[PDB]
Amino acid sequence: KPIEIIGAPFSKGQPRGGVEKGPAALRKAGLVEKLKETEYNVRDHGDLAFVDVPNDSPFQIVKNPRSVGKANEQLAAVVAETQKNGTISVVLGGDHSMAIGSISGHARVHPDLCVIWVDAHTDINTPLTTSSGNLHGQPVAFLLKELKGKFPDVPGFSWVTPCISAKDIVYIGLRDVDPGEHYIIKTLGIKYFSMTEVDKLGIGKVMEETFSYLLGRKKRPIHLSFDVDGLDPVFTPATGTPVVGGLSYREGLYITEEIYKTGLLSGLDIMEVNPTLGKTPEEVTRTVNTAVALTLSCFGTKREGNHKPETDYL
Amino acid sequence: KPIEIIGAPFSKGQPRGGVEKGPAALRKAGLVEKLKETEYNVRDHGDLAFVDVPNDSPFQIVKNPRSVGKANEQLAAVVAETQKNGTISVVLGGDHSMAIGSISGHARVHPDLCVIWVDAHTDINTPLTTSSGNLHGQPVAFLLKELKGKFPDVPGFSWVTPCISAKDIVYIGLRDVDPGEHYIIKTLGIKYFSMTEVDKLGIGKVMEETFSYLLGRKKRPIHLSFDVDGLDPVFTPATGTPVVGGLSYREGLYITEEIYKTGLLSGLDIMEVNPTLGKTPEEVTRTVNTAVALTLSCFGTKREGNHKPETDYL
Amino acid sequence: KPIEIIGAPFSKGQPRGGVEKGPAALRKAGLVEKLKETEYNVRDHGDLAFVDVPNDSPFQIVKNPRSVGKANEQLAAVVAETQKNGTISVVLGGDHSMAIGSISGHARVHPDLCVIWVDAHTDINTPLTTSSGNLHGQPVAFLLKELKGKFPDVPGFSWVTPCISAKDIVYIGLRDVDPGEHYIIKTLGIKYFSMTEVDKLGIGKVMEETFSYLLGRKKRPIHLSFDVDGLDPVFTPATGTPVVGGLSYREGLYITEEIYKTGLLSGLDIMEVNPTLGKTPEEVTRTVNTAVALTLSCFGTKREGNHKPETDYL
Ligand SMILES: N/C(=N\O)NC[C@H](N)C(=O)O
Ligand SMILES: N/C(=N\O)NC[C@H](N)C(=O)O
Ligand SMILES: N/C(=N\O)NC[C@H](N)C(=O)O
Ligand SMILES: [Mn+2]
Ligand SMILES: [Mn+2]
Ligand SMILES: [Mn+2]
Ligand SMILES: [Mn+2]
Ligand SMILES: [Mn+2]
Ligand SMILES: [Mn+2]
Repeated sequence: KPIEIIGAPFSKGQPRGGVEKGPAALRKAGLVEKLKETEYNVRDHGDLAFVDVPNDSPFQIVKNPRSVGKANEQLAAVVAETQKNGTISVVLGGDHSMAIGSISGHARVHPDLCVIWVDAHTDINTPLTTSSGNLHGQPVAFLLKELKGKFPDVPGFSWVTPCISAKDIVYIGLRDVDPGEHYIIKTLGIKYFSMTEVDKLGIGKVMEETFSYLLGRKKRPIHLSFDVDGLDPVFTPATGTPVVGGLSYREGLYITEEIYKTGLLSGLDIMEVNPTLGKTPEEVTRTVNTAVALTLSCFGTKREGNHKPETDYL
Repeated sequence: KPIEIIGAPFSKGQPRGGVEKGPAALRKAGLVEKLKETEYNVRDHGDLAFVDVPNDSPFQIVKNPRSVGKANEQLAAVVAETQKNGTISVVLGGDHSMAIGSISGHARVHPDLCVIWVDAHTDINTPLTTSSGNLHGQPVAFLLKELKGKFPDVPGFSWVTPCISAKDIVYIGLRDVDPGEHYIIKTLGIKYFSMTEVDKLGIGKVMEETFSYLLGRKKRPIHLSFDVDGLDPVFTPATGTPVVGGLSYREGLYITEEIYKTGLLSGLDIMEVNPTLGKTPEEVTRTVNTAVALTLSCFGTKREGNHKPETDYL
Repeated sequence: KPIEIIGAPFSKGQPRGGVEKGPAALRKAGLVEKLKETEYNVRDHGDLAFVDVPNDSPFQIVKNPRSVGKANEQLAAVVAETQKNGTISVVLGGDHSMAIGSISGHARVHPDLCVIWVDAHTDINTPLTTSSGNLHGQPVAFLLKELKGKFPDVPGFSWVTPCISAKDIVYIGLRDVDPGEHYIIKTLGIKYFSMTEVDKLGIGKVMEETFSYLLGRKKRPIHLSFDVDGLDPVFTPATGTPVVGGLSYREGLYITEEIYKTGLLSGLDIMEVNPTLGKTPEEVTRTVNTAVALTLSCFGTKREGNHKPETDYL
């Protein structure tokens, strides 16, 4: 199977500058070379060039709506094209707002896809329920069908078409959810596994459930949108919004090892890695390495080890 | 429901100076303001003034028996008064010796209450079985009925009346128990979940069992005495007696999240936070924030989020 | 039961200098005195003096084959002697290559012994499958019967006799296994619990299984070869080959507490503690203290506590 890496150096989804550098650090860490060592054909598409929308006035509270809307429109086009060609897309991004376009494009070719969102946050705030007009916290709100029309139209997002419903998304790693978002997830009946459920059940059972919930009836393409802040700050410190009590390194790789085994991974996003937020060079290296580790795990690398087929090492 | 915060700046329960500053730090961290943001009515009773007993000679090996006996007798009076008024008491303390009065006062109004003791220690040493006359390590010994008369009367504690039996107390987090204490818990048949049981079962099953054990037959008021050293030193470093291999921040909140859900929390003690034992300002901030976190969790804050009733955020 | 501590200050099993100092640090930490406080008879045999083989040319890729072959031949003799006298041997080592002699000696007196290998690595590379001639990574390859003759004879190891088969060894903590090793463990059908299995099952079930697997049919002597790098670098940082995502302190002690309970522990190795690899004095203290902790756990110390028999502490 073919893999296509698409760089999304975008940062207008949030305050902190630096996330746009995420793609370069991931590559510098050898992400592409390491991927080629797996059983997949790896093509690197390179980073997308985002045209800055001049005079991008804030829509009420939402900031840089046009720059964010246009950047995502371009990514969706690119992701649609590669999905079309039967490849698995891998979006290396800046902030999580780029999930709008990643999933949108993906849904265009695979409308029956389901989403597994690993994040300490629900990123389901609407333009009206946001304490900060930061779009990297409102991705899911633009994608959900049940949220269509529950908020004014935002400049730059008219091209967006609600592609997934509340029954096609599973959250894993919740621990910092705003009141509005919590009202929305409870009201819409969305399935989630906050840290309390991870502690209660154990990551093993959590994965078991998330899958029977999403794949039981029909087997369908899986889109994994991974917010690096889903892990505890001790593992992925160089991120804009760290939250203590996160998932551990082990649990993160478990998640990715299990998603790899289903053979259904069709889309992937590795977001919020901000190379400039590392208090020490080591904190950035730690974060980058872990993100690379998770990506490789999604594509075969097993902690129990790997060996090439048809090769007699004896 | 009403909540009453009662500060117990006492430190004669142990050798290390500083725990008496515990209450001030917890408040400085915004404990009271944050509590008010919950669905409970919050009233701060302020800190109690403890009259120092002059010429407090040590009873054999027990140190400051009179200062400790009188400080507790006073707290018990205060806690009994607030419980009487139908409020949930919250004791912010110095050392754990103050549990004698917290639980005693509580038991006066709710004689059928059960106790969940989160501690790396059993604190069940008797005046005769202590290697150190430190009273912060003998609280349970004064409260247990089965231990009544198994040790000489100590100056300043004649007012104490054994209010709970070995079947009404559950320990969680044990890992540093003295021989005498271990002889006592095994002999008395006390129920406990040391770290080995937490590892074996997982915190989820642990909570499940501690409730069927204490609540299976009758539903009764729950008293949670929380020794901060129950969590691992990596989480609550600023404490007088840290023990490696402790409960994690996640497990701590789980315990508190589950105790909140029962709707039975009737009394609470957040002890051993010693603001002066932090090797770095960060180590004290860490400890204080975690203690505050656990308290807020005991009263509703869920990691999955919370939203106000009757409010349509859309 | 008697315990015999045998120091193996050897370091030619790998490139990093310092592991030979492991035994001295372990003793300095009070390992011997603390052991004496247990219910076992403790005898310190002292450290062995290893005669350096001059002009020890590398066998193809394998380095210091003769120095390593002779050092182990001597240890095996010593371990055989003590096992003979009905004592439990405890090898405080440098690098893990010394497991060749520890287990070999042990097997001579107890041929039906089984092995539980806690390591982040499989240390089952053969002289032909190593990327470095480092012998600390090839111990199991010299001990396995199914690997006999699958590699050339190495200078200094002719005395070695394959004493255990693929069905008598269980690995716990795997996460860094080379392709050749992974081919070998899969091909030979060896039983293992890599970190993914630990995350999936939980350490509790893992131990349960390792025992029914190795002890289900017959009860036999247990040999525990503990590579300190089996625990996460956060716990045992002072080691030559640290690997993130390891077993936790808690899980380490669980393993040792469970092995103690079987009453079958017959041989033990506490390897790879390198006092010179600690970035800070604290990192070395941490590592040394944990290694001592695990050892004491193997011999009785329970986290729930301990009390001497026939003694009425009341
Ligand atoms: N970090 C983050 N999401 O990823 N924060 C979400 C928070 N609700 C906000 O609206 O800004
Ligand atoms: N820290 C602590 N309990 O909380 N230590 C208990 C120890 N048994 C002592 O008797 O002093
Ligand atoms: N550290 C370690 N084993 O313990 N490394 C094993 C690695 N296969 C090597 O062959 O050097
Ligand atoms: Mn996030
Ligand atoms: Mn996010
Ligand atoms: Mn304690
Ligand atoms: Mn205590
Ligand atoms: Mn190793
Ligand atoms: Mn090893």
